[PDB]
Parts: sequence; C-alpha cells; structure tokens
Amino acid sequence: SLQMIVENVKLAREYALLGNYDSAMVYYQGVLDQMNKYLYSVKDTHLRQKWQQVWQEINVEAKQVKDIMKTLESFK
Amino acid sequence: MSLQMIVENVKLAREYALLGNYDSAMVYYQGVLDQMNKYLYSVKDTHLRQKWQQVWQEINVEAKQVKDIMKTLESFK
Amino acid sequence: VDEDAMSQIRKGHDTMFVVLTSRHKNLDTVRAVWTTGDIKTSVDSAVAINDLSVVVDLLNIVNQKASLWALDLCTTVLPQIEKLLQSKYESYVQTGCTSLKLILQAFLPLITDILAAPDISREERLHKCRLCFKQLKSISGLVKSKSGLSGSAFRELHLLMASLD
Amino acid sequence: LVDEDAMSQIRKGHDTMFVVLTSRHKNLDTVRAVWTTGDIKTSVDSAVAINDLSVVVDLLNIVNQKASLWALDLCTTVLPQIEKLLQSKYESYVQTGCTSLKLILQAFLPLITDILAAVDISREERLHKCRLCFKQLKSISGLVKSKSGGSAFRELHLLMAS
Repeated sequence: SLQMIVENVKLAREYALLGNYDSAMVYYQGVLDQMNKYLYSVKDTHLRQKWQQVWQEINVEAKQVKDIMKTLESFK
Repeated sequence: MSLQMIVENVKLAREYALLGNYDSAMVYYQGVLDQMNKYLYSVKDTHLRQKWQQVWQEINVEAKQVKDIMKTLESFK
Repeated sequence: VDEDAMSQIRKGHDTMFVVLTSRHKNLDTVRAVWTTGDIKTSVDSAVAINDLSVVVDLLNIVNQKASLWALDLCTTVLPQIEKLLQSKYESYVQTGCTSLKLILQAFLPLITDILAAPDISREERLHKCRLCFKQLKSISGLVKSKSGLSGSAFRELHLLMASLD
Repeated sequence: LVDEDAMSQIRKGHDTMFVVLTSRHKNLDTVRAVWTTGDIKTSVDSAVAINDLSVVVDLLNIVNQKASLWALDLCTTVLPQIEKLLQSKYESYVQTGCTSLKLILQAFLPLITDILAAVDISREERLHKCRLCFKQLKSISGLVKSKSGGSAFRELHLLMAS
C-alpha cells in the first residue's frame, strides 16, 4: 500500500519531532523496509530510480535519529 | 598571660582539628599563636625564649595544615 | 498513485533534516558540558540554547534515571551514616543525623513509589530499592533506641521514619 | 605551672597532629581529584574505598551544608522550563513537565522549605532565590489546579497543597 508508506513516514517524523526516538526508529526501519519491498515491486525502471532517492532521503533522517540517540546514551 | 591557658587553648585547637571542626580550630590556633607570641617577648632569658619559638613554630605548622585542608575542601563548592 | 505519494514524502524532508541536525548539534553542546561533570552549567547551557525540544530530551533522560541515581547514592551512603550514628564522637553522630535527615526528606518518597508499583531498568531499581529499604530498617532501630537519650535529633529522625515500623 | 612543664605538655602532641592532618589532607586530595574529573559516582566510592571515617565526615559536612542550596539553584533554573512544558500544545511535552515536576516536588520541596528556617554574606542571596522558587511554584500551582479539572494534575495538586 502506498498510503501506508506515506502514513508510516509521517508517523516516524512526528515521533522524531516529539523526541520519541524509540518509536521513531521503529517506523523509520519500518518504512525503509516497506519502501524497499514496494521498490522491487515497481516494474518501471525510472519509477524505481525515483523511489530510491526517497529511500535515501528517509534513510538520512533515520541515521540522524540514531546519532541523537547515541548522544543521549552518553548521559547515562 | 596564663601558661595553663595557653596549654588549654592548644588542646582545644587540636581537638577541634581532629574532629574536623576547622573553623573553630583556626580560632584557637590563631589565639594560641598570638597568646604565645605575646608571652614570647615577655621571656627575657635567651635560651628559654628560643625553645618557645620552636614551640610556636610547631603550632604554626599545625595551623598551616588546617588552613591547607580548608582550602582543599573549598575546592568542592 | 506514485507521484502524489513521493511528492508528499519529499515535501517534508528538508525540514526534518534541519530540525534533527540542529537538535543534534545542541544536544552535543550540552553533552560536552555534562562530561566535564558540572551539573549546574550543563542545565544552564540547555536553557541558554533556548530550544524547548532540547530541554524535553534532557528532562526525559533525567526523569528515567533520577530514582536510580538516588538509590545508588543511598545504598553507598547509608552504611557510612550507620557508622557515624554509632560513633563515640558527638559531632560524628550529629553529621550522620543531618545526612540521614536529608536522605529521608529527599529520597524516601521516591523509594516508597518504587516499592508501590505494578523491563531490565525497573528490575534494577526494584533490586536496589529493596536493599536500600533493608538498610533504612536497620538504621531505624538504631534511631529509635537513641531517641531515648536526653538526643532530640533522633526523635525528629524517628518521626521521619514512621513509615518503616 | 612552669615553662618547662607547659612546653612539654604542648610538644607531646605535635608529631601526632602533623601525621594525622597530613594523612587526612592527602586522602581529601585523593577524593578531590576524582571529583574534579567530574565523576560524582566514583568520587563517592573513592571516599568509601579510602576507609577513613574522618574523611567521610569532612565530605558529608560539605554536602550537608550545600545540598539544599544545590536543589534550590536547580529548581529556580528548571521550574520556568517546566511551566512552559505544562503549557505546551503537545501532550508528550506536558507529560514530561508533569513527571519532572513530581520529582522536584517529592525530592527538593522538603529541602527548600527548611532553608526558610534556622555573619553570612550568602543569607541575603538564599532568601531571594527561595522567594523566587516559591513564586515559580505558586504560578505552577494555579496552572496545576486549573488543569486538574487529567489524572497527573490531581496527583500534582495534592503534592502542592502547601
């Protein structure tokens, strides 16, 4: 479902904006996998290329959340 | 100037210092050092005076250690 | 459709990048002050950053760790206090009484709430909480026995420890 | 009481004082070094590990004199942020502010109340920050009472009855 990928992207970003990084990471990892399964479901090669940069941009957001979490783990 | 009072005030300074009451110890240490120095120049004998000077120095050493302890403690603030 | 789906997802990417990068940078500023050990200026720097989301992130860490910090402190300090309360030097006893009062005032409410509750972090708190309560019960008997002296500090401590008898 | 007897009585105890204060200062400096590195935890363990009760007394005397002032300084810095969190449109911000406020009320309010009771350059400063703290709490109190009309604010309301 495309509406699920869009929705799950929205949730990951909302959780991240609110500092709920645990829940954000679950959805970021969810969308990255879900986006990859739809990616190889795409028969068009060009449409596949454009989704790959969406995956890349979402992947960048997920790495920043991890970096924030790693910083927070130092306070322990 | 009573010598038995100087002995007592040395005893008080040391007791407070042993117990970690450094503010009160310094009051008596500065007291004895002044009281002993005021008595020191009352001594006309040269030999008797030198021996009191080394007593004063030993008390001064103890007073300096208390000061040093207080300075170390003030670092924690 | 793909065009609407991708357009909606990419719409928000630049804002997310800026928010998370800036928040990460601000947290790193605070973390640097924290590792030096200065609790005061690390709280001050978070406020000075003037970013409520950084304050939220840090208070969320404090809120989950504060009780464990207090419990760890208590389980190390209480045996020392017990020694002080048994000292033949009056001032040592007085020092132990003052420190015990502060612990009871500040930390006993937290300890009560932990023992009154329905993963690994909760189990660790409950474990240290139970030891801490064991130490306080031991100290409690000492406090009650010395409240018969006249000696008044032990009667105030007895009152603060009423929830243990 | 003659001079020779007086000097003998005084000097008898000098070597003991020198050694005791030397050992204690060395032990306190050992603890201070761990403290200045910033690790509060291993610095407490340092004093215990030294196993010298007089070092513990000196350190607890400092803590006993500063702990309430530390809580007071922290509260007057944190409470304005907490009040902002309680006013946020984000549910999770409010919950964070409520949780931090409960811990502050449980742990630090008893200490701060006692400061107002019982020469001293700081005393003028202490009372000013005490009043600032109670102004902050009074402001939060009215907000808590209004929003208790929700369960977290009822728990907070009872903690703020005073």
